[PDB]
This record gives sequence, C-alpha cells and structure tokens, in this order.
Amino acid sequence: FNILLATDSYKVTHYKQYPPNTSKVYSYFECREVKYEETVFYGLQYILNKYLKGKVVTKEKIQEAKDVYKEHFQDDVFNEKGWNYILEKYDGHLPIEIKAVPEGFVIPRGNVLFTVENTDPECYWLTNWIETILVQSWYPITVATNSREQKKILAKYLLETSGNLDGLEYKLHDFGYRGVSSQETAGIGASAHLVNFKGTDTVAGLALIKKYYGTKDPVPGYSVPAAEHSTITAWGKDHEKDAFEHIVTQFSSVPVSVVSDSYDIYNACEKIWGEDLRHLIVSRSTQAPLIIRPDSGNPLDTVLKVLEILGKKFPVTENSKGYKLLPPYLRVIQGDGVDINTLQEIVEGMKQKMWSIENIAFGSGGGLLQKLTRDLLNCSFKCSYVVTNGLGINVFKDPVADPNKRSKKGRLSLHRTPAGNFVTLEEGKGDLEEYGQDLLHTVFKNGKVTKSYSFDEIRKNAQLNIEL
Amino acid sequence: EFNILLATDSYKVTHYKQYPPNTSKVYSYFECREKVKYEETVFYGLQYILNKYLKGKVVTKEKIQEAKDVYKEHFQDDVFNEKGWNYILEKYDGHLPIEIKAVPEGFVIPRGNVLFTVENTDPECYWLTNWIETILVQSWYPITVATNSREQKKILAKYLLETSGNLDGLEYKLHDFGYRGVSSQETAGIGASAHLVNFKGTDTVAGLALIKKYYGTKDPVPGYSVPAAEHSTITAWGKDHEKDAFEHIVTQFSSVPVSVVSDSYDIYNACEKIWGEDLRHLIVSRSTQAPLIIRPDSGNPLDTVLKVLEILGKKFPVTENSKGYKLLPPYLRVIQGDGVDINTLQEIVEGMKQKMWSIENIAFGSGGGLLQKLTRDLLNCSFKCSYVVTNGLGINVFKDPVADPNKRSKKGRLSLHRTPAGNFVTLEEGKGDLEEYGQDLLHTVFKNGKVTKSYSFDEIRKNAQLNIELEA
Ligand SMILES: O=C(NCc1ccc2sccc2c1)[C@H]1CCCN(c2ncnc3nn(-c4ccc(C(F)(F)F)cc4)cc23)C1
Ligand SMILES: O=C(NCc1ccc2sccc2c1)[C@H]1CCCN(c2ncnc3nn(-c4ccc(C(F)(F)F)cc4)cc23)C1
Ligand SMILES: [Cl-]
Repeated sequence: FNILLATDSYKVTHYKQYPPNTSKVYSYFECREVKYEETVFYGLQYILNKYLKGKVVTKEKIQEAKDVYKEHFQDDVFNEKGWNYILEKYDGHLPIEIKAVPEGFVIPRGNVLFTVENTDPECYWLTNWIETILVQSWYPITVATNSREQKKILAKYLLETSGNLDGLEYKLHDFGYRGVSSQETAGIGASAHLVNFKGTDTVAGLALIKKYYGTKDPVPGYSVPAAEHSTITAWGKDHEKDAFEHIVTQFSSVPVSVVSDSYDIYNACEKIWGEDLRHLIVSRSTQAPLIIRPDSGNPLDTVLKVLEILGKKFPVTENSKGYKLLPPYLRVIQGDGVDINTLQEIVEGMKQKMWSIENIAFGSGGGLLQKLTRDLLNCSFKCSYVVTNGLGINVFKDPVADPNKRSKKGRLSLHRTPAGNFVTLEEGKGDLEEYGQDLLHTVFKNGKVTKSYSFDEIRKNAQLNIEL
Repeated sequence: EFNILLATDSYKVTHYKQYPPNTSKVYSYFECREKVKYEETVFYGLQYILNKYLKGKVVTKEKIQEAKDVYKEHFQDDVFNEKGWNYILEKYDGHLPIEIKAVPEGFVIPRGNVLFTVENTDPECYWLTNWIETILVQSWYPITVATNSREQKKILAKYLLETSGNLDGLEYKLHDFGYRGVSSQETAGIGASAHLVNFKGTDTVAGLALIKKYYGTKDPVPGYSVPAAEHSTITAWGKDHEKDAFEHIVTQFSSVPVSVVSDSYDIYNACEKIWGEDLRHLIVSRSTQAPLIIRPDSGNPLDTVLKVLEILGKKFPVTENSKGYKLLPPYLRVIQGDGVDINTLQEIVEGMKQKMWSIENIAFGSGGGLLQKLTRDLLNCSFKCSYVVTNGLGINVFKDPVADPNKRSKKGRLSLHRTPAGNFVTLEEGKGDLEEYGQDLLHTVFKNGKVTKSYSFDEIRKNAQLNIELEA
C-alpha cells in the first residue's frame, strides 16, 4: 500500500493552491445536522493502525507516485520535495496530530468527532491530503449507528412482549458477506455491526477486531450451523423431507437454521416440519432449537403465516405479558428483505397479532452492510482554521443555496453542558474554560498511535440507555 | 495474509455434512436474474478475484490450523472440515480443484443469462464449489458499477449527439469522484476500475494500479485527471478573498484545464461578478486545450446548472452550433459534481436541451451515486446450484419458491449461445451438447489453481462499447 497514491487526484495539486506562508491547516470531521439523531463513533483506530502509523513514506513509494502522477496528469505536478522532506526529517512518519472522541461514544449530530492538523509548518498541505483516507470513517460509523438504531427497535418490542431483554444481542444477524463490495468492506462493516450485536456470518470481522481492537473472549461474534438452498435442492424436489431429516439429525445437539422456502414454505412448515418430521423437532433441547427460515415473499405476511401455521402444529404457551410463544425447541429467523424500515413493520405486526419477539430473530445482508451512503449521516470533513503569515483565521464555507452545508469555524473543542449534554465550541472558545475540559483525546501524533480502545470498551460505550 | 478458509459465510463451513451422501459433483452458476430497466449487463471483475484470492497455493497447514481454532470458538463446536482441506493440501499442493467457465470480460449480456459456472474437478471436493460462492458473488459489484456507468454513458451519448452532432469527448463526460464516498480502499480500486471500462476520467487513483496489476493496458494509464480546487483551498484565503484564491489558482495552472469550485459563499455571485467581471481577463485569454471549468457544488442540480449557464451566457460570448444549440467559448466549461446519479443526470441533460444548451458545455462528476449507492438487488445477481451428481447419476436441481416466481433458478448443465437473430440464449439441461446453437461462449478461465485465460483491459473496453459508438 502506498499512501502517496491513496488520495483524490486533485489533492496532489493542492500544495500550490494555499495562500503563501501558510504554516497550519486544521480540519475537523462531523455528522452534520428514524431520524438518526446520534451517531456511534467507531472505525478510526482501524485506519490509524492499518494506513497511517509508522514509516509510511519510502524512496520507492515517492518514485512510484511520481511516475503514475506524471502520466495521470500528463504533467509533473507531484510534490516530490514535500514528501522527501517527511522521509528525511521524520523517517517517513507523518507529522500530523489527530484528536478524537473515544470510540463507541454516542454523540448527537452536529458535533466535532475528530480534528486533524499538521505539527510541522512545512507540511501544511498534509492535513487535507489524508482527508480521503480519514473520511472513509463514515462507513464504520454509519454501519454501527444504523445497527444500533435497529437494536433500539428490537429492545422496545422485546421488552413490551416479553418483559426483559434476554437475547437482544443475538436478534440481528449479519448476512452481508456476499452482498458487499469487497473483502475489506466485509471485515470493516461486520466489525461495526458487532459493536451492537454478537451474531455474524461474516468471518472477516472477527480477525479485524482481534488485530486492531481486541477482546477478552476468544471471538467477538458467533454463528450456528445452517442450510442453504444448494444443500436442500441438491436432494431433488421430491426429497426435501429427506434433506430436512438429514440436516437436523447431523446437528441434533446444536441450534440449526434450515431454509424452508425452496419450493413451498407453507407446505414445509405444516406438513414436513409439522407432521412428517415433528417427532425430530419436539425431541430437541432448549439449547439447540430448530430455527425455521423463510427466505421469500412479503416479509411481514410470510412471518405471520409461518407463525400461525406453527402455532397450530406445535404447543403454544402464553407468556407473562399475554404474548404467544413457541416451545423452546422451535424458533424463526427472517433473513430476507430486512432493513431498519421493514424490521420495524415486522415486530409491530407481530405485536398486533399477540406474538412475542422471543419467537423471532432477524438476518440482514445488503441493508445491514451495503445500502448505506455518506449522505445518510452527512459525514463531512472541512477545514476550520489556518495560520497564514503567523496569524490564524477562522475559515468556513457558507453556500447560499444550502444552509445545511455551512461549516464550523476556528479551533474546535467538545464539552459537556451543565445539563450533561454535548456542545462543540468554535473559535477556540474552549480555551476560556467555561465548559470544562475538552472531550477529544490525542489519538495520533507524529506517526504513532497515542491512545487506543479495546473492543470491549467500545461495546460498553455504545450500549443503549434501556440497557443501562 | 489472506486466508481463503476464513473468507466464506460462516454456515458454509457446515455444508459438507448436508449434501446427499454419495455426491461427487456440485455445479453452480451465476446470473443477473430477470424481474432505467438495466436490460443488459457488462461482465467485468472476475479476473481480479481469480488472481487475488483463488489462484495458486491457497491452503497451508498453518491456515488449516488457524481456521480450525477460530471456527471452534465461533460455532462453540467442532464442525470445521479439516479432513477435506488437508486433502486439497496433500493432493494438489494447496491448489483448488475447481473449474470456472465464463463469458469474456467486457461482454454485454441481456438479463437472465449464465455469466459463469463453477464445479469441482475432484469427487472428494464436492463441497468446494459453493464454499467459494461468497468470494465469487462479490463480482456483482464491478458488474453493477460497469453496467450503471455504461447506462449513464448511453444517456450522455444520446443527448450529446442530439445537441452537438457527434460524440467528441463522450468518454470524459462522467468523472469518478467516489474515492471518499465508498466503504473501503479495496472497494475504491475495484469500483473505479469498473468505471474506467466506459470512461477515462477518475480521481480515484487506486483503480489505475488495480488495472495495471490485474488486467493491463497498452497506454501508461487507464484514467486521467486535471488540477482542481476544493473548498479548503478556497476558504483558506478568507471570506473577503475568494477573488484572490480564484486568481491565484487559475494562474498557477495557466497551461492545463483547471476546475474551480465556486459555491463556497455565493455561486451566482462568483460567476457573474468574479469570473464574469473581476477576473474575466484571466479567463478569455485561456487556451482551448486548457479551459476554466466552473464547478457548482450545491443547490438543486438542474436549477443550479441552468442559472449558472444563463449567467455565463450573458458575461461571455456564446455561439450557436450547427444543431441550433448554445455553446460557451472554448475556454469556459462547467462540471456538475454534486447530487449526480443516473436519474439526476437524465434530468439535467434533458433540462439543458429544453433550454437550448449543448451538452458540449458540461461534464458530470459522481461520487456516491457512481460507486457506493448500488446493491446486489439492482441487477438481481445470484449464484445458485443447478446440477449435482449423486450415486453416479446427475440430476437437475433448482429452487422454485411459491411466493416468488422471480426467485426460480435454472436447471442442469448450462451453456451460452448466439441465436440465429444474433441475440443470446442460455441452454439448460445439457442441451448445448446437441450443437444446434453453435459454440458455447463460456471459456474455461480457471482450472485446478491456474488462471487459464485472461483478458487485457483494452479488450474489455472494446467489448463494452456502445452500439452508437460502433456505427460512428
Ligand atoms: O436461547 C438461546 N439460544 C437459542 C435461541 C433462542 C431464541 C432464538 S430466536 C431465533 C433463534 C433463536 C435461538 C440463548 C443462547 C444464545 C442465543 N440466545 C438468544 N436469545 C434471543 N434471541 C436469539 N436469537 N438467536 C439467533 C439468531 C440468529 C441465528 C443465526 F442462524 F442467524 F445465525 C442464530 C441464533 C439467539 C438468541 C440466548
Ligand atoms: O481539450 C479537451 N477538453 C477540454 C474540455 C471540454 C469540455 C468540457 S466540459 C467539462 C470539462 C471540459 C473540458 C480535449 C482533451 C480531453 C478532454 N476532452 C473533452 N471533450 C468533451 N467533454 C469533456 N469533459 N471533460 C472533463 C470532464 C471532467 C473533468 C474533471 F476532472 F474536472 F472532473 C475534466 C475534464 C473533458 C472533455 C477533449
Ligand atoms: Cl441480501
């Protein structure tokens, strides 16, 4: 990986664009103002370690960038001198200071989350060179936020229909491995999901967490055996019962998920699971239930009909809240067409039909990890302060067309209000000490990570109020 | 170091226990299922995955032990198929006994056709075909980026030809701004590579290194860029010094095209008063080869572009081209780089045509729309098992959910053929064996750990050409 080639093309030309005698460039990141009123800050530590720390400049990487940019621009605009200065004076370590709110923190929209500035007047251009790298923080931030908002919905309806939050952490399972754009995205996004839940089929997220964050337990996420359409349909259309019987027998003492919509979902629940193989189901342990998985049709209508079918073939109880409950050896997972919008429609529809959320878990793939954009939380990186000719000026952009696009001014700090909320102070006014100490911590300075967090601390920082 | 044993969906670790006993072959295919309609898809991206993740010695004793340890904790049971993976290590030196056949990269294929097939070449590795489903299915992303980018090229081609009379500079009309708007570094390189199948302009440098490394081009670089300002380089001069920043930047880049974002404070003021009066003398002296490209970054995309053009038309000498459409002087152009996606792009060029503005005046930049706002759902990319051999007898397998007709899968051994009318057809149940449809267009691209056929990025670009381009 070459950091010289890891930025937007036009930033190669920006060192020629600042006012002469600019010694400091200071920029910040924010999620500008389900409304997504607060965001989980997560992901920066991965980027600091993988891409920014240590000796990131070498003579080979300088020559490599020079050659590519010569052709890419059909001209020689690359700042070979500036990158050679960093190589010689700092042994390839970036003269940059980054301050950030602790990872896992839940911060309302419109607050400074991290800031970036150069620690050497010669590398004024370096602050915004690494904008492209740092701005991709939007994705772990957005995945963790949107997953936590789904946890809020599940927590509300689980508590309503069951009376507690038992198993809340396993109610949203990550199916997004094949639905995302790359391997690296799969690991990043799955790790952001594991901030809030414990269930994932995306194995790459586990290795990311151990390498860059760490956890007391051996792994941060868990899975169960499960069938796919290929392992069912390979038996032939007339032998779906044989496949079902073989699979739950092979996994008789662990939980097993079995997709049951290969040909007819309703038929499989009523006659195969509910009549032919019913004796293999009711014999199952509470620890290892059969989890029927519908994979097609309208998500809410399918779940309700599936439950109504199973309720008439199996012994239903009424829990202490008055809500119906399958026997402990039988559960349901809906892992098709689940995003935050449809998830809300399902649990509300289940509650209206007096079904407890204990009966169901959810799986999400593309919605959980792929259908998200930087626009969703307005993740933005803008320069707020420069020093030219020895006097610093507060800088901002205020487009006439859009008020929302307006940016913060000057040196920034994050503080607690007297009522315990968050406030971002502008124009260096945090130096007046009317709001206490600045919340941001130096996490990166001059090529070294100076403060880090375990994935256990991040999980505790990210918990819901209902859980506290 | 990447471990292929840890690069699949968790539950596929347990699937070797789930197939019918005495199964010697598992045969699966990839397609963009039938449901801007997206009637045809550019096949691109598989060669990247074959080389980066699948070829060579991908199994080692350390990687087997590593997977065993993680899996035991992950499932809280021992389900990992250590025996099957050690067989591949000892018998084939860690090379995957798999054969992959595929339509050539760059080919434009209508929806509902087999694009590649996967099968095991050793009866002991029946489970391996679908183990690598997750790795292979991620080809949906370069396929979808290339298809959606080509569809935007179609729109630009139609309106450029209508308002100008030719397609000059079409391959530069959609610029890739998506580096910071995507989910990771690897995604940025893959997606920018798929955009360069259809265009030449990119700010995502990672796509260039991917192409050189995995595909290659006769030319030194696949994509090109121009110097450009951002809000940070303008606003750093101060509120009252936007004119100073403008003047400094166009003078530093007197000799090449330079894009200057002009909406930091007031976009309309910048074009009418600053570009159009204060600095007009630095603009009109510019060469045709190195024009000033004014960039508006906010407000309604169509309304801003129209008002910007109306402002510039009154401060600068406009001509009427041979089609009757208005044209800025060659030293002055416009680029709209905000809020551009396939739907918005169509709205802009149509609105420009209604106001008698040539598409020659404008280029477009897209970030999130071009590379991040796409899903596997859009082209219905799907990987399914269509054929298996059990007890020596091959059977055609498929899924036919009652709730959804669209979810139904193809049956048996598959082949892709040219029809008598020149269209494409996918033959099911091994019927391609009959030879009534000509030669199978799928070629073996991967067999037993080796990439057996590869394509240059030059061939891919030729294969993906628009019909309008061919006639011209
Ligand atoms: O009772 C436990 N287990 C068995 C169990 C109970 C309820 C349900 S509801 C769907 C599955 C399931 C399974 C203990 C032991 C630990 C789990 N516990 C859980 N409590 C509440 N809801 C849970 N959902 N899942 C779950 C979700 C998705 C998947 C899959 F297939 F996608 F990977 C697998 C399991 C676990 C839940 C506590
Ligand atoms: O002298 C050439 N062009 C100058 C030119 C003409 C029209 C326009 S309209 C926007 C820019 C522009 C620039 C030759 C040489 C090669 C280019 N030619 C092109 N012909 C037609 N449309 C083109 N758009 N772009 C373009 C788009 C985006 C960006 C960026 F990076 F800022 F985003 C830069 C340039 C080039 C066009 C032919
Ligand atoms: Cl999905």
